[PDB]
Amino acid sequence: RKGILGTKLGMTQVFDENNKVVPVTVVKAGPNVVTRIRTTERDGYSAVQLAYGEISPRKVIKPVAGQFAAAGVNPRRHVAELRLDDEAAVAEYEVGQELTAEIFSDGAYVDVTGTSKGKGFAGTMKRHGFRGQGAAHGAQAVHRRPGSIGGCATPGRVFKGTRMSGRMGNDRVTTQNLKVHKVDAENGVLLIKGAIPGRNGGLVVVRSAIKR
Amino acid sequence: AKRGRKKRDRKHSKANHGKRPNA
Amino acid sequence: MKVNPSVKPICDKCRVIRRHGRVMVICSDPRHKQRQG
Amino acid sequence: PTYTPKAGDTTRSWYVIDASDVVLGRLASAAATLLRGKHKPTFTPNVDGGDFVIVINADKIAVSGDKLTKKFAYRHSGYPGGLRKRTIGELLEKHPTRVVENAIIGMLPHNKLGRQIQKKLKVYAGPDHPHAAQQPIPFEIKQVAQ
Amino acid sequence: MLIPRKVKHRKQHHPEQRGIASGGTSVSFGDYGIQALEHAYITNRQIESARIAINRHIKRGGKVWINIFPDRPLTKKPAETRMSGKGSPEWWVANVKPGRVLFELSYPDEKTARDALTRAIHKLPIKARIVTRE
RNA sequence: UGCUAAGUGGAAAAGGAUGUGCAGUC
RNA sequence: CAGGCUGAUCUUCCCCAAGAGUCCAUAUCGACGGGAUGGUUUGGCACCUCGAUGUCGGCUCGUCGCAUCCUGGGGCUGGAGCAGGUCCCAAGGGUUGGGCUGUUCGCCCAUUAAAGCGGCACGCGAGCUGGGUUUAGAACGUCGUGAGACAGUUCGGUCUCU
Ligand SMILES: [Mg+2]
Ligand SMILES: [Mg+2]
Ligand SMILES: [Mg+2]
Ligand SMILES: [Mg+2]
Ligand SMILES: [Mg+2]
Ligand SMILES: [Mg+2]
Ligand SMILES: [Mg+2]
Ligand SMILES: [Mg+2]
Ligand SMILES: [Mg+2]
Ligand SMILES: [Mg+2]
Ligand SMILES: [Mg+2]
Ligand SMILES: [Mg+2]
Ligand SMILES: [Mg+2]
Ligand SMILES: [Mg+2]
Ligand SMILES: [Mg+2]
Repeated sequence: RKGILGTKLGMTQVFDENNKVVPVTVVKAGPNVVTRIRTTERDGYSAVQLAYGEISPRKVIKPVAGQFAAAGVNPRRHVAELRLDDEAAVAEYEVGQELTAEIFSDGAYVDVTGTSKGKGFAGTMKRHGFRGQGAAHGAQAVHRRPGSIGGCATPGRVFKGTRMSGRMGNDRVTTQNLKVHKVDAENGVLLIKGAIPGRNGGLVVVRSAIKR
Repeated sequence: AKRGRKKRDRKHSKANHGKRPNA
Repeated sequence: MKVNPSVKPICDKCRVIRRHGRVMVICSDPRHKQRQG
Repeated sequence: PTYTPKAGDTTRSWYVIDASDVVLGRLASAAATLLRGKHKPTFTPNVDGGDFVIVINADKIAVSGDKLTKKFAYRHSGYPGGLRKRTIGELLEKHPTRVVENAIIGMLPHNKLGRQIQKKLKVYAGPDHPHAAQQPIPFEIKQVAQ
Repeated sequence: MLIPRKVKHRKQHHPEQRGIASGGTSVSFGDYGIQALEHAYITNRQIESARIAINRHIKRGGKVWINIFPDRPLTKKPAETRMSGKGSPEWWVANVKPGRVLFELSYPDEKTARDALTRAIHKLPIKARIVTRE
């Protein structure tokens, strides 16, 4: 169970060893420094905290700067954890270890987490995949509307988890599996097959797949 | 049914002495 | 096996015991097995 | 008129139960008398004079009967088909704190004061407890001979 | 289905249910009978259903008395109609009370006698006992 | 001083059955 | 109209087996008779509402029960195998599109692993439609001396609310 932070760099297409087209989403996982290693004695779990992306020193908050000063590391844009199973896996990390995208090895499977695109208050049709009412044959002002939302005098209420209308996207999501076509060691980019969540240039956590 | 049976078995509460004002 | 509120024996061999709070009859014949008597 | 507490009159002090072999219910009811402050010579219902209770070995409680299979202890979330049920033997293995607690909370008055009573109770799975600074007296549970 | 020949009043009140039977409470005729331990309206259907259950199981031998006769109308109205007059006489019904002997059986064997009556118990509404003349 | 292992107590029938406690009878 | 009680009638199980199954009541059917469950049909009753509880079917959206249509696990078989029958367990998911009719139901068509049964005011009109029913127009058959009448047909017929 290895992992890496990176960014979504946008999509392209690349041709196979057997001449098929695979569509590939290009991510660039840059050099990530492990800042802090969460340990089972003090915390009650095992995890690794990874730092990513260049930031100016003056932008950094003094609370945030002192944490990087404890690590012995130049401060970074984003930081996040890889939760990992058992105690044994944190044995092979040291604070200030600068890991790169070379580890993943061609033909692996991943999870590739990342926050989704916000769609911005879509109701009913777009959000849940409801069917609207008919466009003709009488239909007065109901063409995209939800219809009924409940029974009658019993129960005399709407149930929790009824499907209505509200702000859609910016969900954390996951792709699952999603084959790594090619690790490029120089440049520091991974060609992963298929779509990966989020906008172009959003933060993305690639780790090896739990289902595989 | 269930509601019909249960009302008439409240007759036997000890406070009621084997009769309860049905209706 | 045959369920039903009744059991009754058929063979003289058929035993009528009860297992885990439930009445059953067992006979050499696979057919004469019954439950919830 | 009669005596009512005009604060501070609360002596308070602490107790520490060990369950071990003693059955649920008579532990929980005897705990709930201490938690209201009803053993006290001075008892007014509106105030709480309830002494602290530390229950220990709350996994060991001998439940008796065949309740460790067949008593279910239900929750409902809010949503339709949200009715969960969790056997006492299953519940005691996961959360041994819950079984003694959820008994004792059911015997308290169920009101605005009755929720302030729940702070005084603590309940632990193992033999240890971290309130050994305050020097609690071991309360063995007693019938008065009539 | 046996019925009275010429009943005087074709519409009667309900037969008076509660009370112990004064007679005939004991076996008068044959070796084995069955005595009702409960109040019921034994229809002429249920007598004839119980009568053949003996006669099939007994086969050829023995003899069967019936102390019961139905005699009494018991009214029913149509299922369609609203709740006018009194309806038509539908059933024919003997009033049976606890104590009273219903059926009787003369068959020389012990086991064939008892289990033949046991067929007749299950086809009556009453919860009944097998009795003996001794 | 006894009974009940079924949470029976804390719903129900015609029936079915080596569950068990007492008082009878070859 | 809907709720309430009732459960004759309906509905799902059950007691006793006369039997039919070559023989063999209980693989599978089970007459005659008896005992209950369910409230889902037709009813009985008149308890809430007539200073209004607004209306069948369809669409939209569902939610729960299991008496399981499919998938999953079992016993028995008059179970060789394949494919069944029957009974027990099980509610996680899935249960198609058209033809005719206002229809519900139903008959059919081509498929499907399967085309389940019910409750929720026979779910849902301050969510929609208005084909059906049930105002005023009008003709047809019928009954009426006549005005007119008919859960007899026929064509037309305002759906309010920040
Ligand atoms: Mg559309
Ligand atoms: Mg429009
Ligand atoms: Mg009923
Ligand atoms: Mg009970
Ligand atoms: Mg009504
Ligand atoms: Mg009402
Ligand atoms: Mg009235
Ligand atoms: Mg009003
Ligand atoms: Mg079932
Ligand atoms: Mg409706
Ligand atoms: Mg409308
Ligand atoms: Mg409405
Ligand atoms: Mg119309
Ligand atoms: Mg004329
Ligand atoms: Mg027109």
